Amino acid sequence: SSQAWQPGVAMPNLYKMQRMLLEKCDLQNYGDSATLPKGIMMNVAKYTQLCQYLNTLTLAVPYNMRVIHFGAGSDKGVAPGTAVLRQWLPTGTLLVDSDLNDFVSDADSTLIGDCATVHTANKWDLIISDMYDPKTKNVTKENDSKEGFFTYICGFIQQKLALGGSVAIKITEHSWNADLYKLMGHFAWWTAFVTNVNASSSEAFLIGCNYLGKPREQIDGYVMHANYIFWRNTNPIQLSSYSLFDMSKFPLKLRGTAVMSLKEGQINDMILSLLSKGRLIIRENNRVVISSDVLVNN
Amino acid sequence: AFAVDAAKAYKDYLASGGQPITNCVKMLCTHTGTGQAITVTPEANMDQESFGGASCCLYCRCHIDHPNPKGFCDLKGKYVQIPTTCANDPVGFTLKNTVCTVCGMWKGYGCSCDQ
Ligand SMILES: Nc1ncnc2c1ncn2[C@@H]1O[C@H](CSCc2cc(C(=O)O)cc(-c3ccc(O)cc3)c2)[C@@H](O)[C@H]1O
Ligand SMILES: [Zn+2]
Ligand SMILES: [Zn+2]
Repeated sequence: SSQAWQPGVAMPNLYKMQRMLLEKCDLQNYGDSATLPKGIMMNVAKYTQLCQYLNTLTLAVPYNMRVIHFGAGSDKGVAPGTAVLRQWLPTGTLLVDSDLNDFVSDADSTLIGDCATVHTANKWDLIISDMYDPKTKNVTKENDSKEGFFTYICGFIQQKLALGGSVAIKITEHSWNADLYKLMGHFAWWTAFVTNVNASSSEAFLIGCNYLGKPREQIDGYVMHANYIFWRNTNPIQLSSYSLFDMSKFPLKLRGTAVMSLKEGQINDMILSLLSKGRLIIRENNRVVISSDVLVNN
Repeated sequence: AFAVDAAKAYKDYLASGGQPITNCVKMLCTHTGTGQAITVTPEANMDQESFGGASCCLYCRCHIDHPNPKGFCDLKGKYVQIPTTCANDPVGFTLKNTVCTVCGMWKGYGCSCDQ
């Protein structure tokens, strides 16, 4: 583990190519903890390592970058992950966050309620989700693909992610969805990323890098989650907070990526290639308008 | 003429020996920053910790209205630097102290315009 000095560990490509069957996840280092810097909370450390890993990918970073963050409230009413995302993102990036429960936030704008009540007019450059329902982690029954908020997330990616944009969506052994894995094949590249501070847990972020709006690759989502569990089961990851102590190169690079508005007939292989290298965003550049549905009754 | 005075209510509860507001969001940073009080990214120096602003605002945290006509919050969406010796009560600190308008440091913990 030269891995201990990385922000985390990504699913190696050879594990993606397997055809494993789903097993129960049994982590060697389950119940260990990393020692966090004094007074630093798990969700700050976790989002910091996630952003540090995203720094190594070909993220498109336009002027007027637009980021939306789902599942951003804590049980203490604040938004630690949102605070890390604002630190990471270029000054002036529009950041909207949301959560079922009320919380106060550093985001430019916040919507409270089930994520299915959230509507936006515009498309987004980067979607981050931390949503998780702890009722799913019941070990006593079959681990099938889950719907709930994952159904919203897949719809939201297909309808509201700009071409070239990227996603990072939290999953676990039991909190996962087969269509979301299938959608990873609609990006130029994908992985499952485990932060070193939370390596004792089956959580990972499914990261889709540079959205292409069409299948580049055909992915069976039940097989790929089985492959992810197999990787985790046979590759213990040493807990580590090492990367948190060097923040000198943390901010996301201002790449000034080009934004163009194109009808879908104009997406040729040359556009696709620019999307694939993080050099192009395709969406409009109008005002960002969002809203929340309110049900009225007595 | 009635207005609820939450700033005074929190200072009074600190005075009687009450536990400060917790779970202010402390950031990872280099601790080689300018040291100014309220900034767009963490700017803590060797003697400071950096916190996400909204989590350090009394009015945000207590879900009450901000005391000015505009209604605006000048911490939300920013980062506030707290002296490490005061970081047990970031809300109390920001409420009780004042930012220098010329150099941007805290009056009394970094402002050097007065000698
Ligand atoms: N449909 C939705 N729409 C909008 N937001 C949603 C939706 N679904 C979930 N969220 C939000 O996601 C955010 C992250 S869950 C983090 C988490 C992790 C763990 C763990 O593994 O240790 C345990 C619990 C937990 C334990 C006991 C409880 O009683 C409640 C939670 C919670 C929360 O703030 C949720 O509100
Ligand atoms: Zn406030
Ligand atoms: Zn001064």
